[PDB]
Amino acid sequence: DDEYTKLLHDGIQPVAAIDSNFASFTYTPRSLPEDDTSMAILSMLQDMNFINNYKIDCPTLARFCLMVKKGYRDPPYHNWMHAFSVSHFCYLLYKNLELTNYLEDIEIFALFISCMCHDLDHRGTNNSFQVASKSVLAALYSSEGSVMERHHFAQAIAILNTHGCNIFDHFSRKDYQRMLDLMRDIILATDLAHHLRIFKDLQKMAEVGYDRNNKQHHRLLLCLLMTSCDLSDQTKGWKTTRKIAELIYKEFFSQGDLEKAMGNRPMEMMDREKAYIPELQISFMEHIAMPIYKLLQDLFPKAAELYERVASNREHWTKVSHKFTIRGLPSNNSLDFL
Ligand SMILES: CC(C)Cn1c(=O)n(C)c(=O)c2nc[nH]c21
Ligand SMILES: [Mg+2]
Ligand SMILES: [Zn+2]
Repeated sequence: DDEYTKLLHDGIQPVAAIDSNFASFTYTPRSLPEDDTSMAILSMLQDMNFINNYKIDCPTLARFCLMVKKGYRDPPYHNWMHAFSVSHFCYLLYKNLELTNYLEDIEIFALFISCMCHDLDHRGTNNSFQVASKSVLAALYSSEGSVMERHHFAQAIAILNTHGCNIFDHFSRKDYQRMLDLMRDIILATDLAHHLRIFKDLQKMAEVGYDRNNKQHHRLLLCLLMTSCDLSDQTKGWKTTRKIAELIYKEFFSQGDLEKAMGNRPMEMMDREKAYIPELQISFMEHIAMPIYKLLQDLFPKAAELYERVASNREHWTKVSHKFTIRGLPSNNSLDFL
């Protein structure tokens, strides 16, 4: 409540005061201290003109931002700093790519709020684990698929439906229904099985050319953009790539350990006794990340540097892999580890 009081009564800090490089593809939002991130979200919403444009109520918006923040747990990767960094990449796409030539204002606003909300209440395990472990979330949503994503979305809606937090409640019935439908489509798009299912449709869009009058093209493009935000850690420097891999694998291997403990054999990527990080990272980059940024470049020539960073981070894993083989003796001069 004291954070609220300051967020409401102090004023929204100019977005340029956050960092000289804040609106650049090269800025690493993970550099921002966590206690500074809710005010940075208000600064970005202001700079995108959404607060004025949609006449969002200030007290309601401050409550909503804090509630969203408080709705993340602290697994190594799927925490509020990941949501905050995804949301920042949305802001980057807006500042560096002329989205307004492709998407409706309301679409762009929904993509940004969906980025804030898209992993709410994640417990550091994936859809497969929900099913295998017979979790309450699979009881609710296993028949439809995308279990966690449905739960993120439901969590977002629960926040809006909390007294004092409905940032859309003055909207017309038509616009409110549109915003919530968009949030559903965008947050369900973050299931990488969904991205893989629509991949051919994305390629076909890129090849024939984006048609702004085509409602299906809008929908495909929001999916690609949301994916591109959710994987944007791979578009920074090598120090970020390396640190994100440490967090992702800590989280995956915790899951693998639970799976072992219930008698299931984990995916190789989830088993700490089998996973070979360089090879796993290179596969993720070649098979998932680079094709996404290449499609982004195809649609938006000014996105080319993102695809180039991902390709360079990929080359970097090949360059360091040799270090994963123990040459000589360990530092302690001991083979006790054997
Ligand atoms: C978090 C996970 C579902 C997807 N994912 C990811 O987003 N990044 C950035 C990776 O490097 C990665 N490696 C495997 N999965 C990965
Ligand atoms: Mg997710
Ligand atoms: Zn995410």
